[PDB]
Amino acid sequence: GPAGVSEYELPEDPRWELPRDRLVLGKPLGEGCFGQVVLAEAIGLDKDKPNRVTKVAVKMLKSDATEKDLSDLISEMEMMKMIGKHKNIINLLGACTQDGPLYVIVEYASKGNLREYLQARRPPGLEYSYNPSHNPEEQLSSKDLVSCAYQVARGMEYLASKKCIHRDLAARNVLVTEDNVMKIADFGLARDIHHIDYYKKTTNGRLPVKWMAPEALFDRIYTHQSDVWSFGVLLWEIFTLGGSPYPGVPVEELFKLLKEGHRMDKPSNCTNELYMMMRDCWHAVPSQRPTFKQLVEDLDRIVALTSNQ
Ligand SMILES: *CCC(=O)Nc1ccc2c(-c3cccc4ncc(-c5cnn(CCN6CCOCC6)c5)nc34)cn(C)c2c1
Repeated sequence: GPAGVSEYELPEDPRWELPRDRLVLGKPLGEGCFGQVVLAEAIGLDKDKPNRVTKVAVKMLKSDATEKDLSDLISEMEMMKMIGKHKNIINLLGACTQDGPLYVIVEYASKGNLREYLQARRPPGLEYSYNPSHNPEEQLSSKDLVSCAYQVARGMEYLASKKCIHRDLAARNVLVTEDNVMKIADFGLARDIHHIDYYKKTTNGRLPVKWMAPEALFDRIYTHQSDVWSFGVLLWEIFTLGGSPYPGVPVEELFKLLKEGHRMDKPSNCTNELYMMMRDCWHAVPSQRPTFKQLVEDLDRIVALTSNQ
């Protein structure tokens, strides 16, 4: 019977389609752009091991979704296919387009987003703000922190090689897996064709204008060079263990300040070398910023020289 049949033509790709009875839905992972994200166990996700279970994240479409929401979730999924797999991005694993509501299945990152992961690992004392976690975890070593940055840079280098511009690279858009692998999220989202509201917070209270390069702020120009600017902000987030950028600065003053040369001060626990890397990412002139290729090479060297003691 036609009950529950989509009015739309959802694209069935036999390489990726999973019968939804292979998903055992589990705990909520929060509200995404298009609907709930839910942890699930997938049976037989790898057709070579039909009797094994893999934990996955299931992106669903909310019941009151618009046609644009549906189109946007399909577009993200097809973009992930074209971009292909990398260790440091959230990868596509499958989809359910038949016999029920649309699900897009991606890799599960059990430790959640990087900002709250780092906040929960703040040690006491003078160099960081307080630890807000009631389940605090062991502090990371200096090498772990640089390694976090290296992994994100490696993921962005891959995405840039595939001509993918992220446009909102921030610690809240990096997720951390059970094995502490950093994975960039939301890289496949299509760009809004409408102008954005600079003063509208995200559902988690963030103001994305604080990650925008000046040419994105002023003229809405987004390039790989503006993603490098954002990476500089993400570096500052890492070495403040989840800090909020531009403390005390009202957002409507930000472009004026950046234009006059204002940049964030160095975090208390941050080498001169990594601060110089942040500042280079924040070159006013887009052509003068490093590339992700260069950032990867430099972070590789710095990781190797940085103590894990
Ligand atoms: C429109 C913008 C938007 O909503 N983006 C968005 C992107 C990704 C999202 C996830 C998500 C996706 C893929 C994998 C994944 N794995 C895990 C989690 C996750 C969420 N919360 N946790 C638990 C974190 N705690 C931390 C403390 O200790 C216990 C674990 C894991 N999320 C994803 C989910 N949402 C809502 C996304 C939105």
